[PDB]
Amino acid sequence: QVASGRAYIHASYNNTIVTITDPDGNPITWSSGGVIGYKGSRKGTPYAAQLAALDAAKKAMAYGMQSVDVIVRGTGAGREQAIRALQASGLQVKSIVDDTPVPHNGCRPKKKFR
Amino acid sequence: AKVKATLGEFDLRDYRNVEVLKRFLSETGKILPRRRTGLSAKEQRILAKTIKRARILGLLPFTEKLVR
Amino acid sequence: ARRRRAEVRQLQPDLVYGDVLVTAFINKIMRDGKKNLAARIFYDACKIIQEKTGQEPLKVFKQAVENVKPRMEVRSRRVGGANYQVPMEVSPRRQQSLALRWLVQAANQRPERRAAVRIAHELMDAAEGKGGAVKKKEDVERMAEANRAYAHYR
RNA sequence: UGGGAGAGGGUGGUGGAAUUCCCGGAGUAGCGGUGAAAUGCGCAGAUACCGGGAGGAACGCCGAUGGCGAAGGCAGCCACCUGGUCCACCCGUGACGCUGAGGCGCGAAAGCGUGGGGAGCAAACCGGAUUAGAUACCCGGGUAGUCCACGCCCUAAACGAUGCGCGCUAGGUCUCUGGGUCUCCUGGGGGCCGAAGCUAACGCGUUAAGCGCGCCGCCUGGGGAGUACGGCCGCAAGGC
Ligand SMILES: [Mg+2]
Ligand SMILES: [Mg+2]
Ligand SMILES: [Mg+2]
Ligand SMILES: [Mg+2]
Ligand SMILES: [Mg+2]
Ligand SMILES: [Mg+2]
Ligand SMILES: [Mg+2]
Ligand SMILES: [Mg+2]
Ligand SMILES: [Mg+2]
Ligand SMILES: [Mg+2]
Ligand SMILES: [Mg+2]
Ligand SMILES: [Mg+2]
Ligand SMILES: [Mg+2]
Ligand SMILES: [Mg+2]
Ligand SMILES: [Mg+2]
Ligand SMILES: [Mg+2]
Ligand SMILES: [Mg+2]
Ligand SMILES: [Mg+2]
Ligand SMILES: [Mg+2]
Ligand SMILES: [Mg+2]
Ligand SMILES: [Mg+2]
Ligand SMILES: [Mg+2]
Ligand SMILES: [Mg+2]
Ligand SMILES: [Mg+2]
Ligand SMILES: [Mg+2]
Ligand SMILES: [Mg+2]
Ligand SMILES: [Mg+2]
Ligand SMILES: [Mg+2]
Ligand SMILES: [Mg+2]
Ligand SMILES: [Mg+2]
Ligand SMILES: [Mg+2]
Ligand SMILES: [Mg+2]
Ligand SMILES: [Mg+2]
Ligand SMILES: [Mg+2]
Ligand SMILES: [Mg+2]
Repeated sequence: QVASGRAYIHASYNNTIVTITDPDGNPITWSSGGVIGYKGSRKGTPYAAQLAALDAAKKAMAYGMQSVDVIVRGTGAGREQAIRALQASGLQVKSIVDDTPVPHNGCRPKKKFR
Repeated sequence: AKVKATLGEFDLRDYRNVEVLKRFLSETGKILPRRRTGLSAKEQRILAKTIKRARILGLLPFTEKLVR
Repeated sequence: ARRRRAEVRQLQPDLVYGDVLVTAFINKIMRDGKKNLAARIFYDACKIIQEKTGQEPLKVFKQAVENVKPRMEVRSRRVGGANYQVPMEVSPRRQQSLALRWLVQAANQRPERRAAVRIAHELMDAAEGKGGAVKKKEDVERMAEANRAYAHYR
């Protein structure tokens, strides 16, 4: 158990996945838009991301954690909402960092992205 | 509020002067455009070449995470 | 209308209590221009309210309207190839309109033989916690709650 | 002779970001995808997270109406070999020039042959949706190919749809790169607006589509047709 952890927010255009990790990056718990009973395009809504972040944070408190550093990857619709929900869920949010992976002109994208 | 303006004379080809050269990088470790810096086009070319040399040498970063 | 906003009609306060809400309720009860019949229906309902649950009939009426008032409602909207029930707020004027319409409809759905007893029974039903109109309001608000994901589609 | 700028070309190295795969850890009920879904993937433990390793391909910011090249084209960084071009000095030669039917060389992509390589993407192909049907558009997969060496192929909206050289004819403005007497003047490139002039008009206008001279290529109503036949070239596709 630990009172300090990390919050990874993976906000694609179709879903938002939130994971709580120990200070060594090993996950303790996670939640997504589908974990709450949403399917399809509704998983991508901001409100679904808010619920997923609240659910993951609630599980983290049920584990006995009090502060999380937030890492956000992706530019989906539910990004800001999930970050704010973490900010006002009962956890000390010391810092928020953006870590979306971008290539330095690497692999060829799929046709839809060209 | 320009990087060139707030500095003295220095070598544009110096690939070891970390303190001066880092002033020409954004918060995430990206080379600044002519708008922010204030050098001429040739000076910007020399600066970009030296910055890449220093990146290879391991002094200046390639990228840094954005912090809100 | 495209040009401007519709100007609301100011009803005349009723000649028994000086309450425009009573006038609006009577207008909702009335049909085919039979205003005297609607007023008599309402006043017979008021008398029956006086008999059973012997508090002020005006108090029971206002409590019923306050209980039936809805705070959320869903409006249809087609986006792309799908129709969405967007939850939206209700202005107080539309709140009153919906409450009165639902009260009158629910009263007319009751199986009592006379209308004057139907209105009174529905009013004192909605006064506490029950009635058809309260059920309709709960259904509407549940529908609006079960669509909070689409609150951005307005 | 002295200097300059440059993704000009060839060869050898090596830097990180990211995708994929494998190993280990931790962890659980879905992930992915769309207009909406479904195929698919996942309790035989996926997705999201951390650490390690391997491999291939492409070089974010700088970066541009920027630069280089005869054209096609050229972009991480370093070293070597090599082409073109510009300015200053006004030093040498002494018309040694321009153009160019044939010839020779180069020539995007796709394609072909023999070896290698193969992450990602992706013709053909398979499946799911959509639809009246859907041999498509959208989605999940997927082989050549895309990459390297050598050898062929020789085409294009290979376009500025504008052959090359030289001289002459108001300016204004933006920009790259030199020299100076560095306010400003004087060279060489790249754009925008406009004198006169030109044009059917659109527009062009010292980077001419203006005024002239030299040489080359090409046109003569539309279709048939860049077809047929003959000839030459190519392994073939096919090219002239
Ligand atoms: Mg979805
Ligand atoms: Mg009108
Ligand atoms: Mg399963
Ligand atoms: Mg796993
Ligand atoms: Mg491999
Ligand atoms: Mg070239
Ligand atoms: Mg050259
Ligand atoms: Mg001389
Ligand atoms: Mg002589
Ligand atoms: Mg001549
Ligand atoms: Mg000839
Ligand atoms: Mg070729
Ligand atoms: Mg090409
Ligand atoms: Mg090729
Ligand atoms: Mg081949
Ligand atoms: Mg199909
Ligand atoms: Mg059908
Ligand atoms: Mg496909
Ligand atoms: Mg694929
Ligand atoms: Mg393949
Ligand atoms: Mg061309
Ligand atoms: Mg032509
Ligand atoms: Mg011509
Ligand atoms: Mg010619
Ligand atoms: Mg010029
Ligand atoms: Mg000019
Ligand atoms: Mg112009
Ligand atoms: Mg003009
Ligand atoms: Mg001009
Ligand atoms: Mg002409
Ligand atoms: Mg003729
Ligand atoms: Mg032919
Ligand atoms: Mg023949
Ligand atoms: Mg042959
Ligand atoms: Mg042909």
